[PDB]
Amino acid sequence: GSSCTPGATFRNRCNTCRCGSNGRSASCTLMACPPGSY
Repeated sequence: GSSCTPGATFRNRCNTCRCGSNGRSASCTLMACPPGSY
């Protein structure tokens, strides 16, 4: 599960990610995700 759809958004807990063109990396926000944030 070291993969995503290249160029697509996903949510990781409270943080929103965009999959890299290689689909083996994501640029994500770095917010802490305390209970009820997601």
